[PDB]
Amino acid sequence: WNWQLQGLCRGMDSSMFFHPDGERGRARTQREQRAKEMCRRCPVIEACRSHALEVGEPYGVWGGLSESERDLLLK
Amino acid sequence: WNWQLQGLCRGMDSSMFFHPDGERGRARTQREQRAKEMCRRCPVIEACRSHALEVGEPYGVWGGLSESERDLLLK
Amino acid sequence: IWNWQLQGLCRGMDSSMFFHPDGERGRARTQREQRAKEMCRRCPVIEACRSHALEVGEPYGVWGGLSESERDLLLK
Amino acid sequence: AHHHHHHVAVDAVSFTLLQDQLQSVLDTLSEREAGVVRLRFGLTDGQPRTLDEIGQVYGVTRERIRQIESKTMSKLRHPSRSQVLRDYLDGSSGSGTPEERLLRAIFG
Amino acid sequence: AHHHHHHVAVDAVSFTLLQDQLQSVLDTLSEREAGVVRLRFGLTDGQPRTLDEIGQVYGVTRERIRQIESKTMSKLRHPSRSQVLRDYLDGSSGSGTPEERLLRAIFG
Amino acid sequence: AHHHHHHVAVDAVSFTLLQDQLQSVLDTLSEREAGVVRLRFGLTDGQPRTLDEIGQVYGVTRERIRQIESKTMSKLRHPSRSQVLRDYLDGSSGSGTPEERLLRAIFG
Ligand code: SF4
Ligand code: SF4
Ligand code: SF4
Ligand code: NI
Ligand code: NI
Ligand code: NI
Ligand code: NI
Ligand code: NI
Ligand code: NI
Ligand code: NI
Repeated sequence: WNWQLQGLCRGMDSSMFFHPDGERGRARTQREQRAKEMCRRCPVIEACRSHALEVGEPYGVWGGLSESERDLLLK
Repeated sequence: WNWQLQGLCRGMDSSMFFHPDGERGRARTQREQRAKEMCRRCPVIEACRSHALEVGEPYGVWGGLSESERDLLLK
Repeated sequence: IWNWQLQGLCRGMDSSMFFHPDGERGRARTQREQRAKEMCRRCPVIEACRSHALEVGEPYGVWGGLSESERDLLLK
Repeated sequence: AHHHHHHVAVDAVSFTLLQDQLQSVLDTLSEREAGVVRLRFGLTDGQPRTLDEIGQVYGVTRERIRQIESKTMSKLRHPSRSQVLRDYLDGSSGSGTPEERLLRAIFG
Repeated sequence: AHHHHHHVAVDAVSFTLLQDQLQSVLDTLSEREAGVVRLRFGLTDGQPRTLDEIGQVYGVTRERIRQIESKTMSKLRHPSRSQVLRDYLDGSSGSGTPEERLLRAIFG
Repeated sequence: AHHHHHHVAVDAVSFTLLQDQLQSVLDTLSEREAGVVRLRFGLTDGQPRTLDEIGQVYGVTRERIRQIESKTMSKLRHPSRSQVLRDYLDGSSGSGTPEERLLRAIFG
């Protein structure tokens, strides 16, 4: 996934982009917001978003979108 | 040997097509007849025959022919 | 390695023919170099071997009928 | 000592996959994620396990194991950690071997 | 534990040949046929043996060993049993490895 | 038993490099030359050593080790030893394997 070589998150901790089991409510929103702040500075946000929508990636923030936001777009 | 992917004998035992050492007389003829009955139901008999004649396969029934029948054709 | 070296006359020779033992000087060094050069000057690929050694500045050994010190002088 | 590898083709594409780099991929996951992957694909004993079998090991439902496997695959593909995966898939290069160092020195 | 393999070229054609699958090819032969093949090609101790050496092992003539080898090669190529041989020659595919299952799951 | 090998690419060029044939290349060098090569490239313990570390092993200066390494690389490239090295770089052929003998016999 060629675009991935330019991802801004490449050298960051992946826990930034995936929620621990059981994380809900304010803690989940806070983590999601921090991830999206990075995506919205990333040169491949549109390619990342496209990938995640095309294959329906079931977990994680991708392309500045949460999984629930992607689900709404796909349904 | 890509014709071989269609051979009718693929899923049968090879002892059908090769005589045990020392087998002579009626047992030999009987085995050969059972092999040929399968070749003559096989969709690649002509390709199998062609292979065996081209390289002079020294043992076995191939292409509905015994070794001795192939030897006569190659003489 | 895949071109001129296939014809080298020294292939399989003890490399000691073409390389001096550490610290060898004087007559023993000269005699060894002379024996190596005698082979190079019967070799079908002496010019290619010489060219390689000069192009990359091979630091040790007789190559192409030239000693290391002869090559150094040429490259200076 | 480091040589164990497998040649695998997927479609027209060939990969050389080193066991040591597979271990590095698994080391990036949690204990439970890596354990689910090892059991599901038969990485240790060669026998891929059913969701029921894995659920029994971890004291969770079949559906929970499905969720763990699904999330783990998303993690492996995510750009934040997929570099370890790209390195695994590029095992044919021999990047990092003693042999590569030796060939660099001989060939200049 | 299953990785032992050899890269071999014959003409313009390359093969990756797994020891485990070679073992399966030999398992399809009789004990004497497999033993003659192992000795003739040096599969066990690396030393290919002469017909006289093999005759001495089995207590038969050189001509008998020639006949056994000849018949065995016909059997290996015969369509009735050659499936095992095709799978051996296709070892580069990595069909049936844990790694292939993992890559199927990652790549979808 | 003989299978240990590494796949390495240099530029667009691929090599399959057998440990047994690397040993043959090293066997052509003196004890100190082969020892400096093993240490420098990490052929044994995987840890490539500095010139100072190697100098300590051999009781000589860093400059002396640089000279030994330089001379050894010249020797390895010299046409007088080029056959042993060509055979090493041609490991993908599987020349000399039992498998090559078996395939020759099956394919005629
Ligand atoms: S858009 Fe977000 S998740 Fe995708 S590569 Fe960029 S930073 Fe990473
Ligand atoms: S012709 Fe006979 S031996 Fe040949 S593939 Fe068909 S059944 Fe088998
Ligand atoms: S010129 Fe000398 S060193 Fe070079 S290949 Fe010929 S004999 Fe060997
Ligand atoms: Ni190893
Ligand atoms: Ni190694
Ligand atoms: Ni390999
Ligand atoms: Ni193994
Ligand atoms: Ni393995
Ligand atoms: Ni081995
Ligand atoms: Ni082997």
